[PDB]
Amino acid sequence: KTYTQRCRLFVGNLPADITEDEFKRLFAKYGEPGEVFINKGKGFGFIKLESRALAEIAKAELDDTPMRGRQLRVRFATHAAALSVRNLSPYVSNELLEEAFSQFGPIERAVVIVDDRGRSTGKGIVEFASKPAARKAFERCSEGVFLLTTTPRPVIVEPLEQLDDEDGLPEKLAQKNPMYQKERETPPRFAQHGTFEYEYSQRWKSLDEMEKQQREQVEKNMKDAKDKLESEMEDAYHEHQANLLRQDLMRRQEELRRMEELHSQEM
Amino acid sequence: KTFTQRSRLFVGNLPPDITEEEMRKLFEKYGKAGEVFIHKDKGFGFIRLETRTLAEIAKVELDNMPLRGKQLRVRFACHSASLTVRNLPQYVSNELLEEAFSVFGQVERAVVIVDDRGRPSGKGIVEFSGKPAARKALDRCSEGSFLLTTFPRPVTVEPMDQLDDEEGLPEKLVIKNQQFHKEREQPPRFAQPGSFEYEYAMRWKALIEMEKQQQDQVDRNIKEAREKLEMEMEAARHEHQVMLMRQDLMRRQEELRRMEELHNQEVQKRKQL
Repeated sequence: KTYTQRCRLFVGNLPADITEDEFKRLFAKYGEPGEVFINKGKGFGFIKLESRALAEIAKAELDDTPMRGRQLRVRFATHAAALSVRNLSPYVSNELLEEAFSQFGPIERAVVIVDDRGRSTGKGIVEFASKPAARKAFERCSEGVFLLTTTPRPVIVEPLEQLDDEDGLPEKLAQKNPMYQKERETPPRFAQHGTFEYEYSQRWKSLDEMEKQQREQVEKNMKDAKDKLESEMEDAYHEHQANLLRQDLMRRQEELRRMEELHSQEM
Repeated sequence: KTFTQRSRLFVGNLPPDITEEEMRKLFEKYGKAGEVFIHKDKGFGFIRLETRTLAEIAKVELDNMPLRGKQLRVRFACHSASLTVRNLPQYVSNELLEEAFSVFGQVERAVVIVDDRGRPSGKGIVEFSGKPAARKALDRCSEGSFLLTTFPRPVTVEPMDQLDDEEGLPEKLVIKNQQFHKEREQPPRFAQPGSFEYEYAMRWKALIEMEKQQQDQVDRNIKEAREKLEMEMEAARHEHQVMLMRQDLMRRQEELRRMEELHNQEVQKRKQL
């Protein structure tokens, strides 16, 4: 498609005395500019492009470029219409997530998170086109029950969290804190055998080892629970079928008894 | 910076007649090239580009077009020397990581993960340049206790789990075996209440809520222990100060007594003779 949310661009360090025409002139090289929202008070603006390739050439070309004494800052805006889905079966795919959640709105991207080898992590992420559609999907899968595969594995839906990766924590905002400087006075080190920081770091390491042990214990317990629940597919299936048959048979038996006694009275 | 691991590219589906000079001319539009590693028979190799911008542009503009009847597969290659750092102090910075972990080697990029609002997540992403340096940093921070500031909190270092969210799952790589058909008999849909699917999905969702409760309980236990240690800070510090001073005083008192007795016996043996 074209003009997707993922094609939004966050432009920073914009001079206050700028115009929309110059804004579109800057990005006139990559094609017809799309959405343009400019806030002159804060000196930031948004623009949406045609596709991911042109968006990336723009980010990688106009970044760190001087503009009337101000360095051009182009970053990515947070995708608001995000929704984390998980417990996915190992045979799900991008198009399945697209179609299944298309019923609750338009889908711009729904990628199944995979590890380095490409195997499914069992989770996924969906990026809706519009925020209220994502809210409706989250609700309908929260109270409602959504399945994706023959094996009844419901998909638990929770909102996604945004975490910056290509940008760390700026040093200037860290230095805004008065005590960061006095903390940094001691350089990073290994501690020294016998000093107070060494023994106390040993205590921290013991705590962290205990936490790792607890997390491993939980994950092993859970894997056990998943395996046990999977092993009981056909037992539960047959039990349900037999119970339905028994209930229908009991109803028919009651009907037989009632009709037969009525006919006996008539006779 | 320039010529980093972020500029390394994985080019696949190369023709069997591939040569170093031909690919070098292929990337001539993209400046200089780094290490030219090529496997002739398996049809892929490792290349290095000039900069990250150049790497992105070349990767995007060099994949999906055919070459001698073979569409290029130029995707992003995984980082072979990454490292994740946990439990970072409340006052940290990415340049703090660039300077602290520079001891174990050159840091191409280190990032303290920041959420939307600006608060630190408490984790980090560290990418050195080479595998042996990454291994030595990992095991040194494992056996050692690499502080970062005055607050005596070490940082646990673990290998980063590189999760890929670009390709996801195209249908072609999926096995499409009998299980696939067994798992595609019925399309995605809800569960009608009071049926087998709905009840069994309730079993699953109860299990998942148990997952949530257990993880939250572990989180709460760790947070309470952390608060307890934060309070025990000052008591431990003062106790260690007093213990060090007492031991030093004992040592120096012993030294004084030993020197005095040495001089005493020396003067006695001198005056006797």
